[PDB]
Amino acid sequence: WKKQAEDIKKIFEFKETLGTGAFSEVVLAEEKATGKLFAVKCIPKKALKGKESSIENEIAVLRKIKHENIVALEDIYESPNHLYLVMQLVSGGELFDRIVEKGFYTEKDASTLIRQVLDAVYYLHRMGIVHRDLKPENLLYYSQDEESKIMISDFGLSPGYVAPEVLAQKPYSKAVDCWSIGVIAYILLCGYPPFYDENDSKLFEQILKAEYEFDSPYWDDISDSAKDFIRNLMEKDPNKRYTCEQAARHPWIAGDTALNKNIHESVSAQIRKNFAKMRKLHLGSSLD
Ligand SMILES: NC(=O)c1cnc(N2CCC[C@H](N)C2)nc1Nc1cccc(C(F)(F)F)c1
Repeated sequence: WKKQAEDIKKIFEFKETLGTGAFSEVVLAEEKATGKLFAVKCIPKKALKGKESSIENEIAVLRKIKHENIVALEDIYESPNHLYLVMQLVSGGELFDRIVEKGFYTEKDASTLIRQVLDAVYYLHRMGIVHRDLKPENLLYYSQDEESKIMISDFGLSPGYVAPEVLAQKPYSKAVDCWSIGVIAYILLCGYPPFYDENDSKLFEQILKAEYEFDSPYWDDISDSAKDFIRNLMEKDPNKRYTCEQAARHPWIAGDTALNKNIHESVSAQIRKNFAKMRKLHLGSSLD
């Protein structure tokens, strides 16, 4: 390792808050010496009182990992009261915004997104890292290009997306990441979270018992292969739950069972209900 700074503000100009959690905040910051922009995760040291050593081991591994679909941890700074994770800035745009504005959106688009997420988390699991906070807001596009890759853009060093065994207060595993990927896939195909209720206590019971359905009519035009894929990831028993490597082989990801039907109308309509907000000329540039 951690670089030392008496005043982190001598190194970075903090410009814009990007997200605030219970124990950290990510801020868009400019390296004063270079003008380069980064996403700096600011962590108060008091929040890490229970197990500083495990966080130190995790960040040390994160510094060495490198993956297409994972933000790079470029540096670690330390002040008397804070830890600063200097992350690569992903400015391509948010996942749900992109889908709403698309106009044409299919299972193949959703499968392409999940395929990248599966590969990134599989790699993380191979390196001994459990992400623990996989959710749509942590997925950002690398660039504005329509074919841009998606990127896991934040880390969960510390209820709708969390696995039942976590709610049961059972010990975490890599399997909790796989459950979360299944929840992301569910939302990508219908636009609403699999578990909801006005009463928080009844919502807890529904997640704990894994009570969800592929509700009509929203799922009527979704392929059976996609539902089978989600079922194996959103499996209550972690002993029976798909691994990332298993899910990557499923025909919905690795094969051709993902449909090309335009589901944008229903999916974007549900997203708005649940989440608050190259041109080529024929025989000219088309011949590339
Ligand atoms: N790795 C990152 O670049 C990055 C990390 N964390 C975050 N969040 C915000 C979403 C929630 C998450 N737990 C922390 N958002 C990032 N970036 C981001 C977000 C919005 C807008 C822009 C900007 F390009 F317009 F500036 C960048």
